[PDB]
Amino acid sequence: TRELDELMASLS
Amino acid sequence: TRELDELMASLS
Amino acid sequence: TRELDELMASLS
Amino acid sequence: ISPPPTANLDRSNDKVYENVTGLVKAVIEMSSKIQPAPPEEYVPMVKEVGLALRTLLATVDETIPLLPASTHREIEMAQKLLNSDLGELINKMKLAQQYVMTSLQQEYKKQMLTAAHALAVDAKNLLDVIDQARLKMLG
Amino acid sequence: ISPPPTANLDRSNDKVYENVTGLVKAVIEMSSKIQPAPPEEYVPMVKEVGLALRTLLATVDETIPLLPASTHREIEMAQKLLNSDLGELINKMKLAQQYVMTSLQQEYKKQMLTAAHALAVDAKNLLDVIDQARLKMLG
Amino acid sequence: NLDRSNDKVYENVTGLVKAVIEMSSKIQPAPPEEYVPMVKEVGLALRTLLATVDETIPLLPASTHREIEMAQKLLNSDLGELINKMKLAQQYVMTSLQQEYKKQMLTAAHALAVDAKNLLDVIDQARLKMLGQT
Repeated sequence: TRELDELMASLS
Repeated sequence: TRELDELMASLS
Repeated sequence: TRELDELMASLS
Repeated sequence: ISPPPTANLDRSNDKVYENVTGLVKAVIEMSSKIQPAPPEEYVPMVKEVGLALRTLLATVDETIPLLPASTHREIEMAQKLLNSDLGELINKMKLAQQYVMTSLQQEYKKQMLTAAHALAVDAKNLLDVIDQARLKMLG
Repeated sequence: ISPPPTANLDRSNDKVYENVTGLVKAVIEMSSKIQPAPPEEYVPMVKEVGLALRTLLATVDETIPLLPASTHREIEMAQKLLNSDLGELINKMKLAQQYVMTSLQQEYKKQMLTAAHALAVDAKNLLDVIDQARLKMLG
Repeated sequence: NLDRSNDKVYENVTGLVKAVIEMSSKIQPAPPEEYVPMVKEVGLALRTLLATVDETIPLLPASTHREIEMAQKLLNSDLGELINKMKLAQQYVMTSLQQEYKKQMLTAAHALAVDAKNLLDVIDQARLKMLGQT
């Protein structure tokens, strides 16, 4: 989920 | 070049 | 092409 | 191509089946909407499909412990596949954002749709693997 | 689908045509050798595709000037579309690298094929645009 | 056939020819105070033209490059011969030789224009080879 949050953070 | 030829023609 | 070369530099 | 989810398993308390259904659905919400909407409207429509996948992944994480050891690999792999499918979708979004009111804006949207349909076909495949996994553990 | 390149243009002095050909061949090569290939092999196969595309883009750059200013926009867009198609091929390639030794090696390899195929098709669409442009210029 | 909408080469050649033309229709009644500036314009138009052609060469088949470079040389030459006669004309102002010098001037200027037109023709043919005409 740490690599998925890299993603969820990309959307700001 | 038809307009440039009006010119080229001016000098004969 | 500078961004394209960031890519071309990625494959070494 | 897989056959319909197996009938020989009770879905009453199958949060994976629910979460997959949720993800498939959030994708379809973007798939049938988005064409119209600008970046003030699909950037979240994605944030959604992204949240619905976070959940699905979270549930599969609580479900793997229980299944045969041997089968945890195909399932972890099926999950990584979903991660990258979302990465595709986000890359196609970031692009359609950088190209608003262009001939390109409509393109990177057809690609967003593509990338999202992938995420959905795979989520259903994830489910399929796990069912084989439960069936194994039962026989 | 588009028709074969127009026959109303001499192709002996066409470097765009030649580079599109060179690019589509590099794609055909990579997709014929890829199934059994390891990272040592297919990474250079993609390198070659990139080189081919760079050459293509350089050549297009040096062509726009001889073309009607009214066409420079569609061509400039077609060019950005290819750069991203390459971008997606490299993404998938790296994933394939990462998952060598795993079940996903073959899945991401299929995705590289898809990426590469999009790039070839788009290189041919670029050619059809530039050809449409040359004809306007020739009146 | 060719669209000249943004053909700077064609635009400059036109300008050089128009300069050679205003100089020509105005030369006989003119003093040196009026025709030196006139030749100076022809020169500015020629310099502008050669600059443009210099930037266009890189986009054309290398097989055409030398024919173009020769046409370019020829033009600088004509400006040379034109400047020469202009000086002679100045020297013999008010003399029985003043007329024969303006006449050679017209001949130099006219040749310049004919040679700029041929350069436009050589360069057009190289664009046709690139654009890929049948």
